[PDB]
Amino acid sequence: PMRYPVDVYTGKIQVDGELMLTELGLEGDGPDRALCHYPREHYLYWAREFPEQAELFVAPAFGENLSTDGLTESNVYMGDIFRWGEALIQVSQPRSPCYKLNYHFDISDIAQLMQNTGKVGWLYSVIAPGKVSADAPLELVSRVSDVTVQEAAAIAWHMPFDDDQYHRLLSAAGLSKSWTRTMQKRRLSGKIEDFSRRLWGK
Amino acid sequence: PMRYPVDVYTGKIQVDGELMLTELGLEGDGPDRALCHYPREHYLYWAREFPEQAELFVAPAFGENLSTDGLTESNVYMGDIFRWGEALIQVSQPRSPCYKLNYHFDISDIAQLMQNTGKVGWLYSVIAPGKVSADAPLELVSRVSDVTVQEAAAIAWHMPFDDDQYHRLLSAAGLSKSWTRTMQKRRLSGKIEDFSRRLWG
Repeated sequence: PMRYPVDVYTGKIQVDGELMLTELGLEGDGPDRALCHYPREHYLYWAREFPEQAELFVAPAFGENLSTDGLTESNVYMGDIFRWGEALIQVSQPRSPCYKLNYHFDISDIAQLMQNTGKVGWLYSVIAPGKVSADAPLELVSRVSDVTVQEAAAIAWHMPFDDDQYHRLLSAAGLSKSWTRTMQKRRLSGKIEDFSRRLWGK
Repeated sequence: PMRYPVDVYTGKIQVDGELMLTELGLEGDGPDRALCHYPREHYLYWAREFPEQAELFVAPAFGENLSTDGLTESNVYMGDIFRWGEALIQVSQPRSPCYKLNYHFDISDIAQLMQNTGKVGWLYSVIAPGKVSADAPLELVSRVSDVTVQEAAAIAWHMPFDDDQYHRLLSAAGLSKSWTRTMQKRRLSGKIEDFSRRLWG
C-alpha cells in the first residue's frame, strides 16, 4: 500500500490547509476533468531540454492541481481509484496538450513535444466528495484496468489507426466521456481526428 | 447487423416525431441517468403476477424513455455503446427500483419485487448529443465488457458480500459514478449498504 504525498494547488497557488474537494474540483479553483495531475519528475526533463528557461519549469507551471513524485504515466492506469483523505477519485484520461501552453512558456512547440513524449499527466473524476489536504497522501484502492495512462496516450496519438486498440481503450473503466466519444468516432468513421487546432492554435 | 426498433416517450407520452437528445436527456423531458430503458417483455410477467391490475402494466408504466422488444438484461452489457440516429449512448447501470413506483402502481411491494426478479431495465449516459427519432432504431456499435446488466443487478442486490465481484463490476466500461462510488465503498467498508430507504422511504 504505497502512499504518494501530494502538493496541492488551486486558482495557481500552493495550498497548505485542509480544503474541500467537490464534484466539480477543489474549492477556490466538467465533472470528468475536475482535477489535473502532473508528475513533478518531468520538470527535470524539460529543464534539460530547455536550459535557458529552466527557471520556468517548476510546479505548477503546467496548470496542475496535484504534484507528486513516484507516479508517472507508465505506472498509473486508466480507471485507477485513489483515496485521498476523505474523498475518492478515478483516473479518467491523459491530459491533452493544448496550444495555450506554448504561449504560457513562450516556447513555440511545447504542446507538440508534450504529446510526442507522452509526458502529459492525467485528469480525475471525483467519485466521492470530501475533506482533503496537502498532508493527506494518495492511496491506490482499486486498479480495475490494464491500460496505463502511457498506453492510452500511445493509442490516442502515437499509433496508426487500430480498431482493436480503440476497443481496448473503450473498455477502460473510468474513461472520460470525451475520450469515449473521440474513440468511438474513430471506430465508426475510420479516421483519426485532427490534432492541429488543439496543438498550435492556428 | 442487428438493429432494434424503439418506441420513445418523454415526460409519460409517446413521441414519434424527431427530437433532440442532449447530454441532460431528451428535449421536453444527472448526466449518467439521462435516458431510461425498459424491456417491453416484462409487462407480460407483471400482468400474470397481478391479474386484477393487468391494465396498469403497459409501456410506459415504469417511466421508461425507450421501449423495445428483444433486448433484456441478459443480452445487454455494461458499457455497451449504441448509435441512435445521430447520437451515441452508453449503458451506465441497471435502473435501481425506487419506492415511488409503489405509489405509482398503488401496489405495496413493486420496487422490492422488481429488484428481486432483476427485471429492472437500464439507464444510459449520453456520449454524443444528436438528433434522434422514434423512426430511428438502436444499433449496437461497441461491446466492451463481459458484465451483463443482469449480472450487475445480481452483484448489486442478490449476492452476499463478494469483494472479487465488486472488483469485477468496478472494471466495467461506462459504469455510472454512483455505482462506482457505491461499490468502492463496499470494498473499503466491508459492508453492503442499506436498501430499505430506497425501496420504502
